[PDB]
Parts: sequence; C-alpha cells; structure tokens
Amino acid sequence: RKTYTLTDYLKNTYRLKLYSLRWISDHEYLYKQENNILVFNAEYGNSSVFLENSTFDEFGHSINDYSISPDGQFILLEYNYVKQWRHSYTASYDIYDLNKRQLITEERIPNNTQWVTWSPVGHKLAYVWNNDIYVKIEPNLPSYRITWTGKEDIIYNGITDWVYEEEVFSAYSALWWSPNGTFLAYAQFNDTEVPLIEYSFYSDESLQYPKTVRVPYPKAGAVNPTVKFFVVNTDSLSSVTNATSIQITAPASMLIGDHYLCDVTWATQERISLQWLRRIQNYSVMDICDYDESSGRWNCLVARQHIEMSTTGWVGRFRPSEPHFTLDGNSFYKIISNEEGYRHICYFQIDKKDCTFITKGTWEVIGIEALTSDYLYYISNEYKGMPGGRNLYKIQLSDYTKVTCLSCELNPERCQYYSVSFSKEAKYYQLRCSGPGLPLYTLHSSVNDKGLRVLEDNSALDKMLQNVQMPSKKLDFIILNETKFWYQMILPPHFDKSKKYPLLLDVYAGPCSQKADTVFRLNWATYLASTENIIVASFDGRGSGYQGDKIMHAINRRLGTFEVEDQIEAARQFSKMGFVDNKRIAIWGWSYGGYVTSMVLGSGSGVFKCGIAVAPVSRWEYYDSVYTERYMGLPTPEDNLDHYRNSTVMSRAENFKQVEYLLIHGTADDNVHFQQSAQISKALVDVGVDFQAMWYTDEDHGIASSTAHQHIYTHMSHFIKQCFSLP
Amino acid sequence: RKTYTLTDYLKNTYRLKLYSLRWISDHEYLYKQENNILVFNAEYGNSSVFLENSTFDEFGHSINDYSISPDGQFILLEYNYVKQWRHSYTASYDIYDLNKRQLITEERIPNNTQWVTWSPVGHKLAYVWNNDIYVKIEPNLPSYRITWTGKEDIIYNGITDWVYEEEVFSAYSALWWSPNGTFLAYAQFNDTEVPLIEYSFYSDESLQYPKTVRVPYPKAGAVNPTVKFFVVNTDSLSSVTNATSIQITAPASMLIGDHYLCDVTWATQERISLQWLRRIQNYSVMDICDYDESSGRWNCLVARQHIEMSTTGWVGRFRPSEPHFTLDGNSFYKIISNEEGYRHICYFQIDKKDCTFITKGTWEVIGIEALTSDYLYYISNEYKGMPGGRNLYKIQLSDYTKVTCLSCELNPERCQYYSVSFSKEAKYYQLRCSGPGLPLYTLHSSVNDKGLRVLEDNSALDKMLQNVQMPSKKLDFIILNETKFWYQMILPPHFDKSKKYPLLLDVYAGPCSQKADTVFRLNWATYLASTENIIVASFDGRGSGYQGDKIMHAINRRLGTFEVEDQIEAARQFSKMGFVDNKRIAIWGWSYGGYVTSMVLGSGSGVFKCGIAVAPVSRWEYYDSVYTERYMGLPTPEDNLDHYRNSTVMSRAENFKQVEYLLIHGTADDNVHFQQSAQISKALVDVGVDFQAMWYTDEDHGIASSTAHQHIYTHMSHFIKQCFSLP
Amino acid sequence: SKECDFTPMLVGVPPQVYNFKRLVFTNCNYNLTKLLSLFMVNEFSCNGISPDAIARGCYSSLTVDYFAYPLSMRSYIQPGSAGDISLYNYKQSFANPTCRVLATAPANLTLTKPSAYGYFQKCSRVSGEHNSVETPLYINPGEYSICRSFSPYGFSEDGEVFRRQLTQYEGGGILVGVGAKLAMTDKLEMGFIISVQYGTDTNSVCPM
Amino acid sequence: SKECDFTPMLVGVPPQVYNFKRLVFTNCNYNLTKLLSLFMVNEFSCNGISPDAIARGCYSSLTVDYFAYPLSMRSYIQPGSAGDISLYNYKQSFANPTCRVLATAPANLTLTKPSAYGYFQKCSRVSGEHNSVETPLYINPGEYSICRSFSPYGFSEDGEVFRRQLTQYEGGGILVGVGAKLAMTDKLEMGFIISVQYGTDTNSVCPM
Ligand SMILES: *[C@@H]1O[C@H](CO)[C@@H](O[C@@H]2O[C@H](CO)[C@@H](O[C@@H]3O[C@H](CO[C@H]4O[C@H](CO[C@H]5O[C@H](CO)[C@@H](O)[C@H](O)[C@@H]5O)[C@@H](O)[C@H](O)[C@@H]4O)[C@@H](O)[C@H](O[C@H]4O[C@H](CO)[C@@H](O)[C@H](O)[C@@H]4O[C@H]4O[C@H](CO)[C@@H](O)[C@H](O)[C@@H]4O[C@H]4O[C@H](CO)[C@@H](O)[C@H](O)[C@@H]4O)[C@@H]3O)[C@H](O)[C@H]2NC(C)=O)[C@H](O)[C@H]1NC(C)=O
Ligand SMILES: *[C@@H]1O[C@H](CO)[C@@H](O[C@@H]2O[C@H](CO)[C@@H](O[C@@H]3O[C@H](CO[C@H]4O[C@H](CO)[C@@H](O)[C@H](O)[C@@H]4O)[C@@H](O)[C@H](O[C@H]4O[C@H](CO)[C@@H](O)[C@H](O)[C@@H]4O)[C@@H]3O)[C@H](O)[C@H]2NC(C)=O)[C@H](O)[C@H]1NC(C)=O
Ligand SMILES: *[C@@H]1O[C@H](CO)[C@@H](O)[C@H](O)[C@H]1NC(C)=O
Repeated sequence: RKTYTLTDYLKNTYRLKLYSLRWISDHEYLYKQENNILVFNAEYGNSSVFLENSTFDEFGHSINDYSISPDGQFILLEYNYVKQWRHSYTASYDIYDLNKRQLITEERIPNNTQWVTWSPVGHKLAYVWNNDIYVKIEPNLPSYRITWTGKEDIIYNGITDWVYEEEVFSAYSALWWSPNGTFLAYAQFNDTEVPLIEYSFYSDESLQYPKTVRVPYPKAGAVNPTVKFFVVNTDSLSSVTNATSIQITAPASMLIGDHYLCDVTWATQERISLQWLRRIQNYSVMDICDYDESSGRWNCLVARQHIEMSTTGWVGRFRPSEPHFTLDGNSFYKIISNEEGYRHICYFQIDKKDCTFITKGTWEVIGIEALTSDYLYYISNEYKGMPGGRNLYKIQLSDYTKVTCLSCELNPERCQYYSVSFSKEAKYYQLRCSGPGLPLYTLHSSVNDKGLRVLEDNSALDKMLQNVQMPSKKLDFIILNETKFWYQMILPPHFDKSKKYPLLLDVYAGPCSQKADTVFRLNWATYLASTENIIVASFDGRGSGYQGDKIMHAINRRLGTFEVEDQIEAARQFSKMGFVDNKRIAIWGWSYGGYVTSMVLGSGSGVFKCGIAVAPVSRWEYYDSVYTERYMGLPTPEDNLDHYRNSTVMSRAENFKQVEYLLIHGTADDNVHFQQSAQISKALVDVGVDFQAMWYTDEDHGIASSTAHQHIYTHMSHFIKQCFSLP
Repeated sequence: RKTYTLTDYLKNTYRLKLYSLRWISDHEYLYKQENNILVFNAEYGNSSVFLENSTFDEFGHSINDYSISPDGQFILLEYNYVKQWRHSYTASYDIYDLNKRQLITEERIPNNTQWVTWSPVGHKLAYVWNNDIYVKIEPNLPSYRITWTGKEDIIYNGITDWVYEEEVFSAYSALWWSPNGTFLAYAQFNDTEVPLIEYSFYSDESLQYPKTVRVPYPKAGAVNPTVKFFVVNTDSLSSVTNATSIQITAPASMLIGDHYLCDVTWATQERISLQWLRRIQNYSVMDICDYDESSGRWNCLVARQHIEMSTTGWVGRFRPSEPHFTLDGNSFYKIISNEEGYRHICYFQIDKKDCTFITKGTWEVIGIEALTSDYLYYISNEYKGMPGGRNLYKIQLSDYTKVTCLSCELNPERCQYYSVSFSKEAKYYQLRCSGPGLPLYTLHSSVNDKGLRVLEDNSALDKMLQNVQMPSKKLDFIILNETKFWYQMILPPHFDKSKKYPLLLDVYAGPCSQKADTVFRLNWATYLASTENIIVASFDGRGSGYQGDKIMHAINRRLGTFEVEDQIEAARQFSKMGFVDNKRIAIWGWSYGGYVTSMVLGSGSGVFKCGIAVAPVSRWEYYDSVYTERYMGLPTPEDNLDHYRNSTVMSRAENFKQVEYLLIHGTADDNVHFQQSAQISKALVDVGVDFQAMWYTDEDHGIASSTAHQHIYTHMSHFIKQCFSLP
Repeated sequence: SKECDFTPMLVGVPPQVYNFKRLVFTNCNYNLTKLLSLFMVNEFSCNGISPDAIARGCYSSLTVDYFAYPLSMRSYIQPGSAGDISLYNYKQSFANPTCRVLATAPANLTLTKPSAYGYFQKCSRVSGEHNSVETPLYINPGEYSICRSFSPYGFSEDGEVFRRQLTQYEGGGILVGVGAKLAMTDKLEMGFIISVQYGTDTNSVCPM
Repeated sequence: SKECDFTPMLVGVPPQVYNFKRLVFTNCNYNLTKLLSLFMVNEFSCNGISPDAIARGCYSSLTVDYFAYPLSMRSYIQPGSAGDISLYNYKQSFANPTCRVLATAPANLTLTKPSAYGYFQKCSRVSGEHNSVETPLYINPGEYSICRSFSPYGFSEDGEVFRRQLTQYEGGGILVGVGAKLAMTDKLEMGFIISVQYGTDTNSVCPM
C-alpha cells in the first residue's frame, strides 16, 4: 500500500465532497449539481430542476458566480472577477430574467462594481461603484444614486477600507438591508489622514517599470480611519431630486475619542441595533434606534444603550458578539463573558440594564444559530468537556434547565465537530460534521429533531483511502499549574511508541486561536506523517480561546510572552513522553505562528534544532492598529510602548546562532508587509547569523497562487528533511 | 602551516600596502603617513612635513577627506559624508587657512554640498548645491551663483544625473575648469521626462512605514535625459548683476536626434574639445571651440569637426577615448581603432581630416599617460604578446619607429601589470606593479628612466605569507577556430595534476571585460583554493576587450549568445584537461556574470552541476539605456526587439530543473534593480523549479556594508561546499 | 424721543440660530411696519398677540431675537415642534406675548450672507466611572445652548464633532456636540422672534 | 493723393526679427517725421543718405522692414557686425540707400508686446552618407532665413532645437535650427530699416 505523498496533497488527488445549499424557504433549498441547479423538497426529498446551466452557453463570458433573487424571478451573473484583498474584489454583472428567460440589457450594472446585493426579499438591488452606492428597484430601470461623496482611497460609501474589511467586519460590504427591504443602512469610511503602506509590484515580464502600490493602512498607533453611519429610505426614492440619507450618530460615550463601528443588526422593520467600540477595545456600547415616522429621523434612546466592557482584557473574542433579537425586537439574546470568565448566552431587554444568563458552566457557547419563540438553538463545546469539539444544542425558553443535544450521540465516534444550517423558519436543519471522521452532511426536521436522510457521507473518499497508509490523530491534554492545556498529534501509520520519532511543532498561538480540535484534515501534516514519519503536533496554551477568559486574556498587553513559553513547554512535555527524538524537534508557523516560531527560535531554549517562519510579524508596531491595539494597547510611553519594544523578533537575533532558520515572505503582502521579514533578515545579518530566505514575487499573505503554493510546500519539505537527515 | 581561510579574507588579516601620492610640482609630491602629510623631494628623497593632523584635533568632526589647494595656501576639509550612488555623495565642507593657521568662518560653504573642486591653479572654488553652481574666488568671500535653474531630480547644473554619472562619465561632477582657471565649463542635464524607478527602503527598526525611493532612470528604449553645455568666465563675475553662461551647442550632425555628451577636454586656455555621441553609439563627433575675444562667445568651426564612427560595433571600449593635445593645441593624440581592428594612437590635426597612426600591431594601447614635446608615454599590452599584462612604453615623436619599454624587464618575473603617475612636467614617474607578484611601487626619473628608489615592496606581507599555504595562478590560453582565447586558474597549494579537483568558474563575460590578467589578488578565490581545494577559473571569450575588435565586437547586438557559449566551452576544455572532476563544476558571477551564470545554467548543457548568481540582469529591457543600447540597439521592431526578447533568463526557466541554483539580490539596488531577480524567481516558480534565494535588505549593487559582505560570502561558501560534498 | 435702533439686525453677517443675538428696547419709539417691509415675510405667526396689534402696542420693554434661518426648516421652529433645533439651538418662549417672523432678505439689503446654515444636532454631557453616562442637554425656552461655544459662527462641514471638558463651575464631565451643516440658499433667509412686556412704565416703548 | 499707409507697423504684435515684414510704398505721399515721432528713437543711423534728407526726398519706391528688436542687442545689427543675428536673422542691404532706426515704443501706442524676443542662434543643413555633413546657412542681405518656418512667432524657451527634412525642391537634407530666447523689457523695443530707390518715376513717393 502507498503513502499519502506530497503530490497527493499538492495535486488534490484525495478530494473531500461537500453539500452546500441555500434555503430559499422554510421547507425548500437549492443545490447545484453538474452545473444544473436543483430545488429540493426538504421534507420528502423529491427535487425538481430550478435552472439548467446550458441556458448561459450563449453568454460569452466565464461566470464566476450566480445569485438568484429572493423572489426567484432573476439571477445575478458575476464575471470578470478581480480579487483585491482577503474579501474584496471587483467584477462585472448581468441580470438575467428567469420568467421571460431573457437577459436584461436596459440600464445595465456598470463594470468594476465593488459590491452587489439583492434586497433580503424581492428583487431590489444595491450596488457600490466608485465608492458610491446605487439602488436599483427594478433590474431594467435606472439606478438611484444614493451617495455623491465616494473617492478613491479616501471616502468609502457602502464598502469597507482595508482595516475595517480585514480586522473588523471580515467582509467588503458596509451595506445592511432592512429585514423587508425598506431601509438601506450603510457605513461611510474616511481614510483622509491614514498613512499609506507602499510596496513594489512587478506584474509580468512585459512591465518594464514596476508598479508601486499604495494602500491606506493604519499601523499600530497611527491615524485611524473615521466612520459614519447612515440610513436611507429606498421606497421614497425620487428621480427628480437627490435622495436623503439620515445619519445615525454614535453615543457620546464614544464620540469623546477614536472609536470603531463593529456590528449592525436589524431588530425589526423599523428598529436597528448598532455596536460601537472604543479604540481602547475594552469598552463597547450598543445603540438601539427606532425610526420616527413623524420626523423621518431615527431615535436612539439613551435609556436603551447597553454597555459591554471587560476588566481583564478586550471585549469579545475578536469583537463584541451579535445580538439575536426576538420577533417583536423588545428583547435579545447575546453571548457575554459571565462573572466566571466563560462566554454564555445572556437575555437582555432593550430598556433594562441587566440581563439573565440562560447557560452557565465551564465551557463556552460558540454561537447562537437559530431562535424560535419556543426554542433557542446554540452551538457549544460542552460535550465530554472538550473545547476542541462543537455540538448543536437547543434550550427551552420556558424552562432554561431543559437543554437537549441534537448532535452529540448521532455518531460520536466519527462525528464530534458540527456546524448547522437551518431553514427560514427553522423547520429543517442540515448538520455538517467536519471531524474527526470523514465529513458527514445530514438533514433533520426540527419539530422532532428526526434524522431525515443522509446527504453526503464521503464514502467515495473512504474507499479510496483504504489503499493508502493514513496517519492517526491523537487529541489529549496536559496539566500545567492545574490547568488543562490541550494538544493534538498527527501520528504516522503503524505508530510504535517504543520508537523515537522526529517532531515538528505546528504553531499559531494567536489570541483566541485553537490549533487542537477534532477536525478532519488532509494537509501538509498528513504528508509529513504518512510519508516522512514525522509527528506533527499543535498546542493550545495561554491566550488560546474557547477555554475561558482566564486562559484567553492571559496574554493581555503581553503578546509574545506566555504563548511563546507555552509552546516551548509543550515541546518539552512531548520530548519527555519518550517516543520523540529530542535531537530533531522543529517548529513552523504562518502569521502569528511565524511570529511565535521566530520568537521561540530566538529564545535560546536549546529545544528546537530548526524552524521555518512564513510571513511573520516581527515588531507589533508594524501591524495594523485594530488588531494589534486590541491586545497591546497604544505604543506610547503612557500606555504600553515598553513591551512594544521588548516584544520584537529583531531583539533576539543573537540567539538564532544556535538554530537553523528559514524565512519566507511574499513581496506583495498587503497584510503582514514584506517590511517585517526584511527587518529580521537585516537583524540576522548585522549579528552575523547565517540562515535561509525565500521571497515569493507578487504574492499576498496567504500564498494562494497555484504555482507558488506548490513551490513553497516543496521548499519547506526539503528544509525539514534536510534538518532531520531524512532520506 | 595554516591555509588562507575565509576569515582571513573577510577580516583582512593579510593586508596589502600602497603608496599613494599627489604630485604638487614637477619634482615634489605629497604622501600621508601616520595621518601627518609629508612633502617629498622627488629627486633626492629628503622629505619635510607639510601638515600634521593634530592641527585638527580642535575641529570636532570626523574628517572623511582633505584637498589642499594647488597653491598650497588652503586645505579643504570634508565631513558628514553621505554616499548617494557609485560616485555621488553629499558632505559638509570647511576651508582651513594654512598660512594664518586658522579656520575660515566668513561665507562658509553650505551643508549638503554635492560637489566641490578647486581651480587647477590657485585657490578658486567651484561647488554645486541644490543642483546649482557657485564660484568662490577667495575662500573668505561671498559666492557668485552661476546657475539659477537647478531642481531636484529634474535639472542638474554642474553634476550628473544617474545614468550620466554611472554609464557615461564614471563621476558625479559635470565641472571642467580652464587649464589656468579662467573659464568654468559645465554640463546641464534635464530629466523632465525620464521615467522613475521605485523601490522600497526600510531604513532601520524604528521607521514604521518604509520609504519609497524614486530615481530618474531611463531603461532600454525609454526617454533619455537631455544635455546642454555652457562656459562661464570666472574672472568677470560681477556681484551687482547675474553672470552670463555662454552656451556651446552640439554639431548639427548630433541635433537631428538623441545624443550624449561623452568627453570634455580643454586644449588651451582659450580652446576646448567636446565629444558628442549619437544615441545609436556607432557615430561620434569631436567639436573644437575657440573663445572669441571680440564677441565673448565660442566659435566651433565645422572644418574642425572630427567624426569617429565604427562599422562593426560601438565607438570606443565603453566611450570614445580622450584626446591628448599638444601645448599649442593645434594637434592631438588619441586612441583609435585602426583599419586592422586594433586600438592604437593616432595623431590628428585640428583642421585636417586624416590622422597618422604612430603605433601598430596585434595589440592595443590601453591609454596615453603623458606627452612632452620630445616623447609620448603610453601603456600597452604588447609585451610577450599577452593581453593580460600592462607595461609602460615611450615613443620618440621625431621617429615613430624608436620605442622604449620602461617597465618590461625591471622585474619581469614578479612584475607584469604596471600603472604610472608622472610629475607635472613628467620629470619623474612612479611605477605601480599590481602583479603577478606582490605589488611594488618605485620612483624613476624620466630624463634617463633611471630607477631612483623603492617606495613600497610589500615585504611586510611577504614575510607574513610565508607561514600560509598560498595558491598559485596559472595564466595561459587555448585556441578555438585558430584564435587565442585566454584564461586563468587559481590552483590550490601542492597542486597535483594527477588528481581530479572540483572547479568553480568565475565569470563576467561583459563586453570589453578581462577576467584573465596577471594581477595579484587576495580574495574569495584564494580561500576556495587554499582552504577548500577548489580550482577557480576565469575565461576571456568573444566580447572580451583588449584582444582586438574582431573579438570584442563579436557580440554586437547579440548579448548573451557567444560569451555564454564560450564560458561553457571553457568548462569543457578544462574538464577534458584531466585534473578536473567533471561531476563538480560550478559557475558564479555578479553583474554581467550573474546574467551569464543564469544563462549558462538555463542552457541545458549539462556541464555545470550548480551555479550562483548575485544581482543579475535577467532581461536587457530592464537595464539602463546608455549601457544596454550601446551593445543591443533599441528594443523596437525596427531595430533589435527580436533578440531583446530571445535573450532573457526567464525564457530558460525550464532548464534550471537540471541544476542547483542560488539567486542573491539587494532590495535597494539602484543599478540592477531587484525587479530583475524578482522576475527570475517568478519564472522559476511558475515552471516548478526549486532553487535557493537570498535578499539583502537595503543593499546596493556591489554589496558594500561590512556585515552583509561577510554574510554573503559566508552563505555562498556554504552553497559551494554543499554542492561539492566538501567537509 | 429716541427711535428704537434696529440697525444691528441689518448689518454684516447675521448670527447662527444656536448663537443668536437679542435687543432689549427700553424707552424708545418704534416703526415695526418699516422693519418688516425691508424684508419679504413668508411667515408672521404670533402667539398671545394679534400680529396686527403688535405694531401698535405700548410696551414696558420689547425684545427681538434675530438669527439666520432657512425657510426650508420652517416646521422645526413652529410652537411645540420636536426637532433638534428646539432641543439644542432655539426654543420660543411663550411666557410673554411673542411673534415669529420668517423672512427672506433682498439683494439690495446691507446684510452679508454667512458661509452656510448650521445647527447642533447633538449636545450631551458625558460623565460616570468610565465616561459611561451620557446626559443630553436640552435648552430652556429662550436660552442658549452650551454647545454654541464650540463653533459660534457656523460649521466647516456637516457632522462636525466637538468635545471639551467642563470646568468645575460648569459641573464636571466632558461636553460633546455634533453639528449639522445645511447648504445656503439664493437669498438670505432670516428669523425674528419679537417679545413684548407690560408693567413698569408700560409706555416706555410706543409706536410712531 | 494716397498717403503712404504706415498702419501695419503700429498694430498688434510686431514680427520677430528673423520673421520680419516689409512694406513697399509705391505711388503715395509720406510724412516720416510723424512716423518717427510716435516712438522715441535711440538710434537713427543712415548709410548712403543723410538722415535729415530721407524725410525730404522723392523715391521711385520706399521700402520699410519692421520687427521687434531689443536695444540690448544694438551692436549686433550695426553694419558689418558678426553676430548670429546677421548670419541667421537679419542683415541690412546697402545696395540702395538705407536708414536704421532703433526705437522704444510708448505705453500709449497701439502695439502689443510679444511674449519675448527671439532669434536663431544656429541654422545649418545636414546631409552626407550618415548625415555627417553639416553646412551652415547664412542669409543674404535683406532676405529671410529658412529657419523662420520652424517657429515664426517666437520661442517658448531658450535653446529650442528644431529639425525637419527638406523637400527635393529645397535640395534634400535635414534642416536643423536652434533658437535663443531673450527676456522682454519694460517698454516695447522695435527696429526699422528704411530703404529707398531712384529711377522709373522718381516722383512716385514724395513727402508732405
Ligand atoms: C527640460 O525638458 C523639458 C522636456 O523636454 C522641457 O519642457 C518642454 O519645453 C517646451 C518649450 O521649451 C514645451 O513646448 C511648448 O509647450 C507649450 C504648451 O505646452 C503645455 O502643454 C503640454 C501638453 O502637451 C501638448 O499641449 C499643448 C497645448 O497647450 C500643445 O500646444 C503642445 O504642443 C503639446 O502638444 C504640457 O505637457 C506642458 O507642461 C505645457 O504646460 C506650447 O504652447 C508650445 O508651442 C508654442 O511654441 C512652439 C515653439 O516655441 C511653436 O511652434 C508653437 O506654435 C507655440 O507657439 C506659440 O506660443 C509660444 C509661447 O509658448 C510663443 O513663443 C509663440 O509666439 C506662439 O504664440 C503665438 O502663436 C500662436 C500659434 O501657435 C498664435 O495663434 C497666438 O496668437 C500667439 O500669438 C511648445 O510646444 C514643452 O511642452 C515642455 N514639455 C514638458 C513636458 O514640460 C523644458 O523646457 C526643459 N527645461 C529646461 C530648463 O531645460
Ligand atoms: C589665463 O588665460 C587667459 C586666456 O585664456 C588670460 O586672459 C587674457 O590675458 C591677456 C593678458 O596677456 C589679456 O590680454 C591683454 O589685454 C589688454 C587690454 O585689456 C582689456 O582691453 C579691453 C579694454 O579696452 C577689454 O575689452 C579687454 O577685455 C581687457 O579687459 C591689452 O592691452 C593687451 O594687448 C597688448 O599686447 C598685444 C600683443 O601681445 C598688443 O597687440 C596690444 O596692442 C597691447 O599692446 C593684452 O592683449 C586678455 O584680455 C585676457 N583675456 C581673457 C579672456 O581673459 C589670463 O591672463 C590667464 N591668467 C593666468 C593667471 O594665467
Ligand atoms: C500719449 O500719452 C501721454 C500721456 O501718458 C500724452 O502726454 C501724449 O500726448 C500721448 N501721445 C499720443 C500720440 O497719444
């Protein structure tokens, strides 16, 4: 039998199967199959065909994506995709009428459109173009221009700037439709005084002089962009005179300094909830605004503000959680850190200060998934006391002591990590089990939690995987200072615990990270174990989330202190287990893992022979404000500058004389700029440390080009095999 | 006994001694010694002290350099040195009165001065500041501003732009004093439409956002800078109204298109010689201009123009040679390529077309060194038919058949490569023998060519070098197509020709290069031979100069064709000699050598196991116009674009699958931009070629920082020892 | 006898609504018909006196508040209106009989138009342990907003946000203000609030 | 009888020296004292006629060349001068009696000042095997430079370099010209060359 080779990983020879579906009603969903979209009946399973892809054999352009309107009368076709950043992109858009079965050619959506989105019901469109918002009631009718102030790299109406896209919203858009599509709420960003990061872009052979890219990017302590919030009535749009956007201001407890907009959640058709966060991200406020029908403006009452602050660290895991309102919108459920330090569901009232925790324990609620009048459906890591798993529970709202697990013991051997997708009334729900076994997608009916049918079971892969020697995943924990710190181990096939294997520490250690979970993965670690007989291990130390705030907030204002030691201790614990060759222990990481990998190698512990760091942070003053300041504060002498200084990789350059180091970075990295690795190589050379480097031309943070992704993992494999004297 | 280790090379433990002197008259010179300047009597040798360095213990700044005025009344002190490019720099300047022994503090020279130079006689000063020229008659008196048009990166009065500094003049200044200091001739450059190269500069850890450097740089075929020439009368400078600069235009045979100014040589106190070169550098014109005393302007007669063009290639070795006028200025000597294809001295008349070659043979005159009314002193590679040597000859002007070698047989074993420095009337001359033996500096008296005394003989090093196993240098030739192509070999100590050594090919192959000479060198090759037992070899194939135009012009409009093959053939010739292990043959180069090294490795010859290329050219459209176009023409479909395309390293990326490759480049390279190596790594990754890279942060073309120079040669040594399985 | 000097209303740049100016006329005689005829009145709304009779009565003291006000925002100044303008900028006092006059000024009038119209759309005070307590600051009728000190003459742009700390005479805390900027118009639009009183020497201010 | 119409000299922007204009006056009567008195003459230099008498004589045909000329460059236009201006721009013809007038124009004169003064400092023709042969092109007295076609009205800057190929009527080759630009002055400075002739109907052009 063969082994899971690197070529298997890099050429995707053992592919997983998914089952992705859009619930279009409470008892139907859409599923694409052989390019022909099918509409399934959720209850029975009989599925007729919605739309056949041969309709667009006439189109003449390659279609990246489609988006059918909520009413099902139109389909939005996407082409000319051009990726900007992690989430942002531009493309051209054609609307195809499904009823007439004709393409619409009157008043076409412009090219280079930045964002498009249907109304949540019906067929209205809101699209952003040249940083300006346009509303299109009927797809064949003229657009109403909402904003006139959009400006390149300066003013963003309806879309995010770089740091809001990446570190706040995790999305390009700043558009939020009203639940029935009457109001269009949007944010405006103003980067007028935000400094630009500048890096060379070499395009192709033909381009004689390189481009210099310039991106508004606030590094730690710099000038942040400023944000405004507006609401426009899309029903009262007039084509004779320009449309009014009513501004909603932030609470005055936020206007006293720099702040962020972090959440926009509509509660009713006339009520919206906004959350604001101080630039010192340990104090946030929710504003609840009702639409005044008699003045046309929005009233946010001060008695309805809701302050969510933290005393041991930052608010939320990465940001304050979203509220799940009731139907009437007079109360809402929201994940809060309780008095014990664990994140659980609280039941606020819009005009009353306190809330009631409806869950409690030594575990965290990961997210609120669905909310009916009788039941609240949530996902938590409670089962078997394992933070590395996920399971779906529902709680009875008439009696908070009655809770039911819906995924725990469906197949507890194979299935321990679940995500869910409910129908529009939560009448049916699809469970997705990501591990430890092969992924398993199933349908259920909420009224009884009856298991209806199996959707995808990956048995096609299962038969393929029989002929290959797969590695196994050990997930366990160790106790340091009477605290359970979790870890995982990819063990080679036919693992013999009397032998001493080389080990390779796969590290991230970012605040609220979790690299020790139950999920099933085919990746570079599988190659290293199955083919190269290397134990790959990950560890969740101080700073890792989902284990309580005592653990997660342990690194507050002290990045690169505890999680760096804890990964070194994990290596010591593994080496003293016995089946690990302590002569050959390595470490590797990518973004915060690259930072920690370098810090560990510069620690002088003598524990690790060699390490490899891709795109690493080197000094926290080089990274963006929203992320770095969340954990580090400001780099001023009054706040935290002393540790900002005493947390640099460059400070440790002397101690790389003991290790073998490989530094890898992309020359077009918009996020962890090439500057960071450039300064490390400078520092190593000044102290006379030999090392190995590799720049990847025109590559971004997570190297995504096909040829470069293959090249990097090939290069890294040679480095590890050289470092272990492997054949 | 020990070997010449890498640490010996990188820490300069075996230093050479020099003997540098300024002839201040025809029978005296200045020599600094223990920081105290001494004035030697050339004839007798008795040397009193000019100036003791403890005078400036009061100064308070570290003095980079000094420059005593021709009359000896003042010394110019240089400090705050800030290097710009190869030659250019800025610094602050103080004038110290030698007679009063006081520092001058009235009307001080400004800071950030770009160029300063005394008048050739007396104590006038001409200095450039903010791209403007200022003349200072008396060091304690106000400056007269000559030019008002200087502008950063746009207009350069009296100084060169980037490409004129580097590829035309090999100097920063565009100032040329009249022989007795009456007239100040200068060039003006205008980069208004020259494209900018832009690259990131990261400075130090402190700098949060990197600088983007922007340098006017015409790549191949781009918009060239435009040049004007002026003369100003420094005696008639008035402080009430602005001074006049009389322009001298180029001949109309040059104004019909783009051109360059390539030489400025004063003939008399009222006559100046200018040389202009067409942008297609196979046609040049010398203009001879007399100063009109009755109109104040300059008359350049058309009957006095002198056309020097080439039919097989470009004019000159890198540029048309300079003329050496007689005292009356009515005739001049100049190195020309004769009808046979060899460069020899021609004797023109200012108003007669033809010239008379006074030397002829199958060798080239390297340069005209001195010219008296009775003798002309030149240096040539004639002796023993060796292009790799240099020797000083004088020719009798009354009989061109009577020629005398003054350096051939002084010590022909130890000394074969000579340079000379004459006194101001050529009454005494200092010979400097750079190899093959230890350098030897001696004095002589021209009237008899009598050897006066030994100046420096490096016997201090000679005794040191006894205790170390030095390698030997074989210099020989091979015949291909009945043409002698020369080569050299650094052979390890105790070399045994019955053993098969690994070889490392040190390659440049640039047009008119010569890597096979007689010179003595302690460098990385000495380490590789003495310590690592590696034969280092260099070869002079087609395109190499000093061997005739048939060889040098063989690569015209075909860069990367013959010199690439010829270096591969040299490796074959060496491997079939027998004492070379053909399993281990490598190649290494730096600027054109880096280009050729990559081309050789992408040639698929199968001859070289591994190669390393620092700062290499990859596509000739990326390099500057003046150099590239000299050899390649323009990259237009009408001229030469087809070969511009078929000469790229990126084109050969497939064939690096057979070799081990190391690519090294500095991130702040102003000359061979990091772009060039960035495109190679791109090409290699797209074709899936594994290789090794190393970027050097904030480093220029010839890596000159102490820590980086040590780091690179350490890294390269590890690469070669890995490639040879060496211990 | 002295004639009531209505000059200050008619010269230069008139004050913004939140930073209005007032004229107490005591012991003078007036011609109000002349005053109103210099403008072109679009609203003349009187509460507690018939608009006809205010030009005729004899008052112990007549007061007039003047400021620049667009006819665009007429409804926000009507008695008992709910706009930001009555919360934060100006509120009509009805303790004494009063008259509201909204008028457009002609081109051949000696008034200079200010850059644009402005008004405060938020004025609240921040205190508490972590500056957690927001306390909106609404104006009493006929008094001035505390926010007018931030930017008396107008707003450079719409949405200007201001803040400063309040001295211990002002009662601690941090004052926060936001300013709305409305674009200006073709002819200057102005607002007048005329209050009258009766009592001590009721004849002090009589017509002509 | 017709009066010699000296208007074209006095209106608009006068021509540059290398691109001058001329007026042949045949069969008219003239008042030259009036003409010269409109300006302020700084030079009145006559060769072959006394300057007094040229205002009085009767000529078969009187010709006048006018152009803009700075008094700064007076010496370059004197008879037999060696400047670029007599090689490439203008050269006085002495075959007929002539008068040179260099004058400054007053502010209250109807002439418009051109942007600056200009003149050609190089005008030569390039031919040969590799465009190797340069042949300077000097003007015959009273004729026009071939370079004037390059830029008739002046020069944008100093040192302007021009080139074009000459049609086979012009005799092949490449024409090359360089232009010097001299900064303009406080009052317009002008140049007049007045030539006269005698012969066929000597009375055609007589004074008033
Ligand atoms: C360093 O190097 C730099 C680059 O090499 C040098 O920069 C160049 O300098 C030259 C002049 O020395 C400039 O040429 C002139 O440009 C004038 C306007 O250019 C502007 O616009 C440019 C855009 O490019 C196009 O657009 C203009 C439209 O306005 C167009 O005309 C032009 O040709 C071009 O196609 C823009 O890039 C520039 O930055 C400028 O802002 C242009 O008007 C000039 O034409 C003049 O001059 C020439 C010769 O002198 C004549 O043949 C023309 O007919 C025209 O002449 C008229 O104007 C002159 C005043 O400028 C007068 O002398 C004349 O009397 C005449 O006026 C009469 O004539 C009219 C008919 O033409 C009549 O109708 C009127 O009634 C008037 O009475 C000329 O092309 C370059 O543009 C400039 N390039 C750059 C990039 O800057 C720089 O000089 C060097 N510096 C140093 C210190 O060495
Ligand atoms: C560096 O080299 C330059 C030349 O490149 C020398 O400069 C010339 O120096 C000579 C001195 O030998 C000067 O010539 C002399 O000029 C005298 C007149 O001076 C002024 O004349 C008029 C005023 O009417 C001005 O226009 C003019 O510019 C001068 O300012 C003459 O009287 C001299 O001529 C005498 O001798 C000749 C024979 O030799 C006779 O035929 C005459 O009739 C007369 O008797 C003499 O010609 C010359 O003007 C300078 N020219 C320039 C351009 O500088 C420097 O002297 C030299 N310096 C050093 C230190 O070496
Ligand atoms: C020109 O104007 C001046 C006043 O500036 C006047 O004295 C003179 O007479 C006028 N001459 C002509 C011809 O208008």
